[PDB]
Amino acid sequence: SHMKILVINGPNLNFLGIREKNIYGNENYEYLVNMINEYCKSKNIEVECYQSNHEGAIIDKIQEAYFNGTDGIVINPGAYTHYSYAIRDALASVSHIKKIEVHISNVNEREEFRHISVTEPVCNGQIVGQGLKGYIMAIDMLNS
Amino acid sequence: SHMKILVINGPNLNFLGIREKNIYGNENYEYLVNMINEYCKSKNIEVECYQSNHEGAIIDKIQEAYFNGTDGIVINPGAYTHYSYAIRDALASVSHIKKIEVHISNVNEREEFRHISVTEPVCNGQIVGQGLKGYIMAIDMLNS
Amino acid sequence: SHMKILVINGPNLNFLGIREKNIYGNENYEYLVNMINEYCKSKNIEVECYQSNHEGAIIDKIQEAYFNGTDGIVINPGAYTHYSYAIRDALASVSHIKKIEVHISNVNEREEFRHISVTEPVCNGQIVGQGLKGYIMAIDMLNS
Repeated sequence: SHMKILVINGPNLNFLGIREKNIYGNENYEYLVNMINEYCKSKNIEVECYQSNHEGAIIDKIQEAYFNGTDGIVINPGAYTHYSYAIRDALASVSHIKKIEVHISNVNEREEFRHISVTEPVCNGQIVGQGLKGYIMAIDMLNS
Repeated sequence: SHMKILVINGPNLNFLGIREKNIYGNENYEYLVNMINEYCKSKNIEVECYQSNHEGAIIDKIQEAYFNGTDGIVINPGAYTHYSYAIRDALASVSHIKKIEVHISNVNEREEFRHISVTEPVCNGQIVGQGLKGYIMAIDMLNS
Repeated sequence: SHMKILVINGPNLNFLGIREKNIYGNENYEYLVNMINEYCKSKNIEVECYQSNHEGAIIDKIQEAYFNGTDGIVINPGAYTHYSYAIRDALASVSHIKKIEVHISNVNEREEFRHISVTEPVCNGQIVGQGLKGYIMAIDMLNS
């Protein structure tokens, strides 16, 4: 491992592929985790993929990254993107971990509330509406 | 059981009756659960009543309804009605489960923030300010 | 004990001192807990200091204060100050426990979202931008 990355997916993203196929595509959460894992293996990057529906469990996981040698975070906060100032403050508290925000869907084409990101101002980049390949694009930003 | 229903109550609604009697009435959470249970028994409806203060535990419970043959959901999200886009997205993710939103109090007579429901647009009906009998009215909408 | 107090700190405040030193100062969460503990001991006040990143765990802890003889609550909700109507409703549900809101930083000098407190209207006083000594000032309001 030249680099250690944590990928966080927020609430509901464990239901990728099996539900709302017209918004987030046909490929499921297991596909996404395995695609990430295999890409990172090919680049000699150590990766952990983590998902939770709990705001507090996401914060706890971000705090643990401060103590375990994490270099970078890829995060899709899901619906928490649009209101969780607590997750924003958790990201700000790990100022020397690089962070990339990812959204699968084109959020600017959906409900007005999805246009707001309270997390983006404390991150180091954002990828929107590129589908599951947005996670690979984020890893490459971290690895560059 | 011709039909299986899940009733979800959100944060603070376990303190019904013992607190804020002038807003939500004199009858407690135990009364509400037993009233639901007994009504459903009389109509040959299988019902589970669930309460949590945790946003993430409510989402987890909604996800479990996708796999256990639930037909309908009655939900009072409590204060999460006014801001939890994560609970809205959980309800949207179970598109073939019918959903009815319930509020005990007349929310339109209270603080301005209580006028907003982020969950109502993904439900199949809403009952407001009818007191505890609003839950029975919701079950009858599901059973019709 | 002439009086029993619960001090609640919300998300991220366990990272006091080690992170964001220019915003919240150089002294850490362990320092704050011990300073509180020792002050209360000197005044014959029984105190418990509690922290969690979980909104639902904070609500659960507030509910438990209704049954264990708590007289007063000092609360710094952290980022939840700016949006958690569920924590506001938990505080309102314990109407005979006195409550003081504390913020370490001068929130009126920071991002616009930090100017909003959804919890302050159901409390009995607020202390802003006095640093860690704001917690001692809150205990003295409760003890007066």
